[PDB]
Amino acid sequence: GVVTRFGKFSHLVEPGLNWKPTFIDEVKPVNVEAVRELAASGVMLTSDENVVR
Amino acid sequence: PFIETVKMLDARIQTMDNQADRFVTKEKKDLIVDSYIKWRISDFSRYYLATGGGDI
Amino acid sequence: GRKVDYSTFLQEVNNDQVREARINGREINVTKKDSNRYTTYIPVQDPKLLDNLLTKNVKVVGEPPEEPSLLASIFISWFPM
Amino acid sequence: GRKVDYSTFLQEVNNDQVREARINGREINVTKKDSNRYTTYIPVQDPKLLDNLLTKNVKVVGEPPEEPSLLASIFISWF
Amino acid sequence: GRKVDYSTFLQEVNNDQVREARINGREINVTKKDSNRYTTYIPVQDPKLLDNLLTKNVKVVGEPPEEPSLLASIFISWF
Amino acid sequence: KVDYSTFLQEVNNDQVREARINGREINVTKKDSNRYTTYIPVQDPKLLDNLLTKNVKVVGEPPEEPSLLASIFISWFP
Amino acid sequence: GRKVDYSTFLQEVNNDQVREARINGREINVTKKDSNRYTTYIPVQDPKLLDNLLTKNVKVVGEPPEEPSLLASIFISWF
Amino acid sequence: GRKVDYSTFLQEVNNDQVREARINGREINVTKKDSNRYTTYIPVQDPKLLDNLLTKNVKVVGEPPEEPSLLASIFISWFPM
Repeated sequence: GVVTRFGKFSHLVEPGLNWKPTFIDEVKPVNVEAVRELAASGVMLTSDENVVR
Repeated sequence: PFIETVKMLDARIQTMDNQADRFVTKEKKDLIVDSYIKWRISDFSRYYLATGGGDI
Repeated sequence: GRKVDYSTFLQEVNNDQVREARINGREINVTKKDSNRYTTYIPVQDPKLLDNLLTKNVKVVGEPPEEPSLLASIFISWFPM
Repeated sequence: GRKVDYSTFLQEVNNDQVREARINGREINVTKKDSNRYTTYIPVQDPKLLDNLLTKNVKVVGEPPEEPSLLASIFISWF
Repeated sequence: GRKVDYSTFLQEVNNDQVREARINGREINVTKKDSNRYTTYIPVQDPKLLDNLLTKNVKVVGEPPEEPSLLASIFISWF
Repeated sequence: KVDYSTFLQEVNNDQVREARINGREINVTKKDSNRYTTYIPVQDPKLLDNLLTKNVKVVGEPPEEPSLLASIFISWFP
Repeated sequence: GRKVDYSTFLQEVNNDQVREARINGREINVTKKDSNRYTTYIPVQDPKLLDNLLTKNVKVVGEPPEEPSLLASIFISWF
Repeated sequence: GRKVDYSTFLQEVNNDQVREARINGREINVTKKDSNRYTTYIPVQDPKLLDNLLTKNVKVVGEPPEEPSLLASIFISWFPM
């Protein structure tokens, strides 16, 4: 995670429960660590004037 | 006290199971097979330098 | 906290985008394959819903009921006492 | 407000002039395609509603259940 | 309140003689095309009822959600 | 006081005159004026279908709810 | 009063060795041809139970729902 | 033991690997052939479940309903006196 001081690049926060008191400092929560997927498809021409999926 | 953290790194043998995936033989015939592989971490240093996330 | 539309959720899950669904009553916490989070609400009982999920390899989850604790229940009941 | 009939509602849904549908219990908060608005009530349990809604791209909304606050309830249970 | 039986209601619908009805609970109060007004009562849950109604092009009306207002009741129970 | 399955057997051969139903019970009104009581074991989807197949007159009637005056009684008599 | 599994109960009924089936709530008090008796519970609501009974030609016995009791309320609220 | 998703449970049963099952409203205890145990929750009402279980010849049981004793209710409500 990352936390900021009046919208400033600041110490990126270590995982878990961190237990530090700051109010003027704001934390943007999510930077998930996994493996993602984003699929694609369509119909495209060929060099020899054909169509495939 | 609050400026350090540790991550586990499993050392037991691990598995991975594929799914059906196409091939073609020599004589232009198409088969469908499956397989599983047994893997174990060899040296406990280069793993974290190369992987870097310790995620399997 | 983006609350989405039922129709949009069905369209997108049939478009093969979704990976997990935690159902508890009528709220569903959908998590896509792109790791984003949100919630959705079923309109009514949809006899075909459970099928439509499982037949496309989405990983479903069930959640237990919140039983009112007997001690605190009799406390608040006996709080007037 | 403007109250319409569930039946006639079924027919104009068959005639494709509606966009948005919001459902709570039995009510149907509507706004159709041409910005007109109206209201009707789900008579009884229906098997085939959501099919007729979804197959023709009728856009739908549900809204959460209203859970009463416990502290106010116990406080009024005092007196 | 002259009651025409649910079954007889079904056959007379088969005879296509009713104009409309407004549905509440399992009580069916109904207005039929010969200007007559009566009522009947639903025996048990009937799936096919609405389907047959739709096939008959008959008009059907829901009734707004009946509700016992929980304002007087609480304090009169404390009265 | 009579068997359900026998009741179905009996409705197959069309000796029922009228079907007067209320709640989970049916009092039997057949051709030969014999009367009795039958109990529904569990929800049956076909019962209505079976009866409607054989043109029997089938009536149900609204409930007899407990009187509110007695409700107030039970509320304050103790 | 021995408990016997639902699966075994189906294993018996589908092979027609039972006559007496007592239905109440979701309990079944079972009696076969040997006057031997036991009890079992139906785990869920099943549409195919009664059909399975009727087809294999086994007789039924069902009885009235338990009228509620007042006496507990009598004592607790009245004393 | 590890509580498991419903989809995993169905993939498992479809391979004839669950031995005994207990049903309580929507909570289930499961025992595999390999003598392990865990718990599962049925998200939404399912008509096709039970037959699917039966066809793959799995041992299915039920449990008694827990009726609270009226004397216990009298005790709790009499706690003022």
